[PDB]
Amino acid sequence: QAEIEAERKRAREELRKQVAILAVAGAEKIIERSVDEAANSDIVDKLVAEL
Amino acid sequence: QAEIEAERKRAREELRKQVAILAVAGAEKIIERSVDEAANSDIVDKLVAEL
Amino acid sequence: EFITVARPYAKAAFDFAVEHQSVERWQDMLAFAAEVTKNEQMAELLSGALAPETLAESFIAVAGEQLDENGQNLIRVMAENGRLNALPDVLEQFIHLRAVSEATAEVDVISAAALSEQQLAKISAAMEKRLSRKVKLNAKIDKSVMAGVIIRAGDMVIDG
Amino acid sequence: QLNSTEISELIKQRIAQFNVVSEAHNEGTIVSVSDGVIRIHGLADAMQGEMISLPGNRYAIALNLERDSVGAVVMGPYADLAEGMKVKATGRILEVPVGRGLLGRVVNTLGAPIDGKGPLDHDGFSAVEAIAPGVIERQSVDQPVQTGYKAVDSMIPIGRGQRELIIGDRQTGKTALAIDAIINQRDSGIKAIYVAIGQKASTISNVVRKLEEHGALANTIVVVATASESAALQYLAPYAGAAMGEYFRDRGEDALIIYDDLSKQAVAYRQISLLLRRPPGREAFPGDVFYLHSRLLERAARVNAEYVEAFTKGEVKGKTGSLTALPIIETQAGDVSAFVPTNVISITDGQIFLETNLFNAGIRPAVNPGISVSRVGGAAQTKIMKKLSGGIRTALAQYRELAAFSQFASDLDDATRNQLDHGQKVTELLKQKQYAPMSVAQQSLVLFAAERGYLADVELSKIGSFEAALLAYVDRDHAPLMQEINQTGGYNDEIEGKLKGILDSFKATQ
Amino acid sequence: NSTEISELIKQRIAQFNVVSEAHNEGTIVSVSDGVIRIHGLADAMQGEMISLPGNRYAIALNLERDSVGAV
Amino acid sequence: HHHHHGMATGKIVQVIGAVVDVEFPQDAVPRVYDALEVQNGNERLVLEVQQQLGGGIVRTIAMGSSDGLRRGLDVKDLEHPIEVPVGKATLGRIMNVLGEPVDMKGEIGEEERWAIHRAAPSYEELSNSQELLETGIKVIDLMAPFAKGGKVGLFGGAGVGKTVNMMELIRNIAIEHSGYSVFAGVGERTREGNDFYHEMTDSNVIDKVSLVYGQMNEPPGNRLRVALTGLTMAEKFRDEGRDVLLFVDNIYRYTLAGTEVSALLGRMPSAVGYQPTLAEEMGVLQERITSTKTGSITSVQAVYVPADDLTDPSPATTFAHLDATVVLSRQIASLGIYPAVDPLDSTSRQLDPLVVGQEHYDTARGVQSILQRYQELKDIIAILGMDELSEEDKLVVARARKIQRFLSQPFFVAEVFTGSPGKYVSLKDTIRGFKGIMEGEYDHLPEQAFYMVGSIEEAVEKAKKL
Amino acid sequence: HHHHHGMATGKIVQVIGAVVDVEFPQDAVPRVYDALEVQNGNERLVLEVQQQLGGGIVRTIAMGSSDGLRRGLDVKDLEHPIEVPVGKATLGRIMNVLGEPVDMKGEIGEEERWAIHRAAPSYEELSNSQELLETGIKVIDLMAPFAKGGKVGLFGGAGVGKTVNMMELIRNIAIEHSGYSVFAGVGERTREGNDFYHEMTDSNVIDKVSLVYGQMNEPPGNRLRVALTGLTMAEKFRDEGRDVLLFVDNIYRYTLAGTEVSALLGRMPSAVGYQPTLAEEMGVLQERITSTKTGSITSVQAVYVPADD
Ligand SMILES: Nc1ncnc2c1ncn2[C@@H]1O[C@H](COP(=O)(O)OP(=O)(O)OP(=O)(O)O)[C@@H](O)[C@H]1O
Repeated sequence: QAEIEAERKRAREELRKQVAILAVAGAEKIIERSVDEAANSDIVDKLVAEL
Repeated sequence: QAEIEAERKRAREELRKQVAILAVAGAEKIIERSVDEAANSDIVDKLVAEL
Repeated sequence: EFITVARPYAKAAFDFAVEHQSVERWQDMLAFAAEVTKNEQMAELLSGALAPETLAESFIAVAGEQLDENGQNLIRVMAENGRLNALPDVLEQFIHLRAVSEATAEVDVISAAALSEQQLAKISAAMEKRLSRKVKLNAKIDKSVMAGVIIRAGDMVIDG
Repeated sequence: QLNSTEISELIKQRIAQFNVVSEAHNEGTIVSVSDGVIRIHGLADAMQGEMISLPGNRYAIALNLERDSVGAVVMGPYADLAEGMKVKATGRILEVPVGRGLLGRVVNTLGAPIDGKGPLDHDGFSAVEAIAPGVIERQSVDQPVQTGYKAVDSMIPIGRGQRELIIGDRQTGKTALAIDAIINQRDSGIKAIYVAIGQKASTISNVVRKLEEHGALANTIVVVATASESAALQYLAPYAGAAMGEYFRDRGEDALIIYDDLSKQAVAYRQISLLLRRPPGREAFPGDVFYLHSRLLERAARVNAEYVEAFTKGEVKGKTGSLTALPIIETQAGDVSAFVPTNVISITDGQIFLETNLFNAGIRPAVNPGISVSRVGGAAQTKIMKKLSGGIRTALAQYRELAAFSQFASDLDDATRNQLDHGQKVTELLKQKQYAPMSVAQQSLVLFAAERGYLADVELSKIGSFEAALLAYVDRDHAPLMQEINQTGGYNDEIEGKLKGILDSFKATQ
Repeated sequence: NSTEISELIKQRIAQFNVVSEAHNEGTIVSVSDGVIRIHGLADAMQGEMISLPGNRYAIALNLERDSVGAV
Repeated sequence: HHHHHGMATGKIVQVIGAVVDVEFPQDAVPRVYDALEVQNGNERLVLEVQQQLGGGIVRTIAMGSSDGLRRGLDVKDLEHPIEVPVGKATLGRIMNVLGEPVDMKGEIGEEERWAIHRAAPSYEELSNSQELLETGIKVIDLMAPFAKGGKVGLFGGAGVGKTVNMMELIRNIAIEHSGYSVFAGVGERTREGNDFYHEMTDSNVIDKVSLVYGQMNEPPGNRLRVALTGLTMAEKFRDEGRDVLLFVDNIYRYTLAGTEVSALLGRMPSAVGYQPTLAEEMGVLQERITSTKTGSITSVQAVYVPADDLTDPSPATTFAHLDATVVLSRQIASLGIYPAVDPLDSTSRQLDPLVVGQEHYDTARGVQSILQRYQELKDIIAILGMDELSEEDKLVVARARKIQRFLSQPFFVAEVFTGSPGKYVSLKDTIRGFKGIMEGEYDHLPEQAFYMVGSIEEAVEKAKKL
Repeated sequence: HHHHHGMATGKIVQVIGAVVDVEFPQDAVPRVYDALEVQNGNERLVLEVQQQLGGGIVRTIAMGSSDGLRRGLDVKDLEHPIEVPVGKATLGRIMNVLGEPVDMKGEIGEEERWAIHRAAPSYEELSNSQELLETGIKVIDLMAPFAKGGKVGLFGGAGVGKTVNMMELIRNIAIEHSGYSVFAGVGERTREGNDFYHEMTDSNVIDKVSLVYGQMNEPPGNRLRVALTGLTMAEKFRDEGRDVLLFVDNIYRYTLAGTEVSALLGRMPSAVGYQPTLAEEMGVLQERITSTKTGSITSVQAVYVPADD
């Protein structure tokens, strides 16, 4: 019963953490969608002049 | 087992409440790390306004 | 639509028939004879013939008739043997297979088809693709540079 | 509060990354996609069987690398894929974890993700296939075999290096029945495997719960396999589920390999071969049954010092790498008369056939009489179960042949009435029940009552509980040194004196 | 030049006005140990014996155009 | 799949029967089994494209026969999925096979936009557990227990008591357990539709129960395509909080319709007519005969197997999946009885001592020992002479006869079926009335007082009135 | 297995399965036994061309495998067809399936290197009288008059075994008649070789018999190609002054490999699950063990029937 309670608490606490999908989706969508601001001709030289 | 079910439910509810209370710190740290390390423009002008 | 029958027409005409200065007759005869029946008249009207002299002589000698021995012999042998019913890869197979001695074409850098004059590995692609001149075009050249770090960091770090 | 370590790994991994590729490199372009058979028109001049990953976590291998297009292998979802995703350049092929460090946890089809952890690392991520051992260096070690049956422990045992083709009967039972080997054998100390072929929730929950709660859990590997697998996990269970077995048999330790039923293995690969216009013969299979059984059934052999002195790269050259071939199968009421059954059962060493007539009628005898036999027999075990406990054919053939023909020929004499009480009482009272653990006390209790004359005085069915419990508890509790006789061979002064005094005092004082 | 014939592909695709295949001889297209296709043989009789390479009376199966099966 | 129109149009080159040479535009098709709703002649036919060779030119097949159109049909697919009308409030009406009216009544009461979402429970649920609820009966509930939402596959011939299963199971699967129920109406006709509609609608087997439909007049795809609508429409009511009940048609429709439809079409045929892919779906049956995280899809199977068999190929898989056997004949009802159910021929599979106990395993020993000892002792003495009657033969014609034969009772809601309605029994009546009153408790106990009693507990207490 | 002279040929084309469709030379194809030693991967995997075709892509079949090859593997031309190493000096160690060894080193006694395809049946100089033999026993020679250099069949179950026939025949027939009695083996177990070979240390026959067994871990072409070692190695001792006497194992490897390989190649053959090459191999191989003027060629016909079919 103690091993089942520890395994259920560890599986529920490790599987119920939505920081991976929430932080990855919010950080990836906000960082990938909010990168157009303040990026006129300065971001094209550092990403296109390195070839 | 019936006495351990309340401890397992209390531990799962405590983990869900701790993850929900920590979602602001995880979203803020993920937004600051993604905005400060997005490999594009180091500028935190656009607010993500995440949970 | 020859596929396997396209290697003989492109490989057999670029070696034995290349000594008679036939580098320009194959492009005009193959492009004109193969592209002249791409509509809805010469294909359905010439592909449903009974003999090979009417389809080969009419389709190869009635629509301009800009051929010689290779056009009449190749059109008669291909039309009588069964190869003139499509012939869609004659220009690409004959041009790419016949022009393999000086073929210089690169790839794309997640933008547009530049087609550099690089015959070997890392020939003119470094100077032509790194010596601007042109650095970024309007075909999503500079905007596609963050797909590797964004897709690799977001996809590889999306599991947590 | 919940992230903590996730900010350092996510910030470091997400901030470091690497570079940007995909420039002047042909990664393979798929022409069409017929739900699995993807014609990859590109990257055909690579390795023969390179499982290149396409769009997602897959392993598309070259099924037929011709001069132009080549078919891809389906690894999961392939019905929703279209013709436009192309593929990716990947040179890795057969990257599974091989080693003795993860032998014990619940393994899966391609790794160990079926358990609760998932981070069970091995020694090295190498190939999953296995080859045969040495031709002249296959020295079989005659060791004792103690599964869980009280009647099969001294009849025909298989130690190390033997291949016994077990045939499990349907309807109680082939998946379980005599599953008391892990609970009765305690710690096995070998690198045994348990490859499945179509499991469910009741088999994984009952087997994982009863295996860990009734016996040793971390002692043998278990390759789980679901029923929704095509041919890369269901048909490759016997050929790909022998990695850990190659970590102890080639070094100097002991290893084993056990598979599930032969219906899903031989029937799972028949649909991909016949559905792709390839070769066919016996049950939609040409020569695939003879090539897969050679590197699986005839590969688990006990190596000596020459075969393990060079494969271990300088480790335990003085030890002999033993490997037990536990090739079992689930016969559907005696469904073994094809090319794979006769070639696989006849190409090995032993062949144990069990019927459902003696087990599906309410008796405790699961094995048939005279149909289940191995190859080494009882001489490869201990000394007490070789020359003093090895007469199942005499009591079974004499009791069954002399007692079965009593309908029209009645009036039994002294030669026929003596085999009914000894054969029926010994065969009906000495047989193990369902999920019954059997230790090393079968040779001392079976080599004394069925040899001297202690079981002749109590041939009744009602006296078996009082005589067996009183004599076993009184003799086993009044003398603890007799158990030491089960620690080795025997058949000497201690066996005759301890068996005669314990059997006469325990049988006469009850 | 639909079929890969090297000599006959370039010669037939570049000069189809001169065939000259009425000598009832020529050579063979392939040889799969018995199943050999005799090329040409337009004026040859169907089923008649012919001495090929060595000492064997190779007789054709049928007269299906110029692709006769010699054994 | 494909809902509903768009993606430019198409042009059919060759027109045939079912599997024709369909060809759409250049890169304008969807995923697998995309039912493109195109105007094929007059009605809007939906041709599901199973293949995906290239883009547009794929093998499409409809639910019926498309033979009749000219060479030039405009086949246009879509981009979203085909959301069938299913939900949790669909019980009580008569739904069709595609989501419409069956007997000119109400259609689907709930529209949850179910796009063929086959719900299957994995290992992260309540698997596995046993149900064994009320019915109410004694030998049928204790001697033949069922799992939590398992597929209780029965087996019986002609005249095995059709009114006892629908009448006795119509009240326990709609008031005792969960109120949401469903019924399968595939493969019906005049006697099946009139007897099932009149008998199910005249009692208590219609509300609330989602009655499905389906005729086998056209191809076997529409009449045999009950996996998406059946597994997504009847099992969708278990997510509300309670369980969900459903029915089945026959076991020969899957093998006959799947083998004949998969073998009579050309493609997908290499196992001598048998389909090696659809049979793989049977491997998911273990994910449907158990309790999920929100409910339990109690799919009660019918009495159908391999040509009416009890120990064949399809009959052995249905009996081993449940906790009991499957045997029903006319020998129990031929000697004057109400419920046609065999007690000695339908034993429980989980009647051991490890997954039971003293009180749980005590009911099997009394019914098996009282039935075998009463039948063998009563038949041996009755087939010979009355002088060979000791205690079991002379005492098994009163206690074992009424206790072992008192299971033939009426239904729980037989107000217009069997006349009188029986009471609801539990598990204490079978163990308390069969674990002590079957060998000799009340001495004088005839079979007249236990012939109409709904429970066995009244077989020994109400014996004073006979 | 051929003598390469030039090492040219060409590239390849398709490599799907065991069908070696490599485009070597144009109008310079080899013979049937002349294999092309292609450099596929690391080793020189040779493929025997069973049927030559025009263009270059011929229908060839290899023994083992290519060990991971690309679509354009370089091949090599040969001159001498079937050039393996054998001779009469093979009686000393265990042989393999390609003229090499399986026990110790030395390639089972390296001596001569002629053609691996020996002659089947012939007359003229061969002994046409067909004389009788004598094993020197009361229940073998007095009850059955065997011929000198014949293929006598065997039946029954157990009882005698390989130790009685090998131990009793390796000393009485070796001293009573001048000749070297070898053996073979196609379709055996992987562990028996680690036990039965020990019998060679109990009768002193390892120095007078060439054990050529292929076990069963290989495929059909890699394990069923043991016919060149027995016919090529047994002809050097029977045509010099001694009398060769081979010993087969079973017929499951030749029947299953011949019927499955000959019927699973996309061509029709015999009926009842048989192939059309049984009369040529059985009739041509059964009549090759005959008496000659320089020595009788004997072979133990240990074929296994398919449960009395
Ligand atoms: N010889 C026996 N005597 C009594 N009970 C037995 C015997 N063998 C097995 N059993 C019972 O059978 C049960 C295990 O059945 P199992 O799951 O192996 O059936 P199965 O092999 O899945 O059947 P099928 O092959 O028809 O699918 C055990 O609980 C055990 O009690």
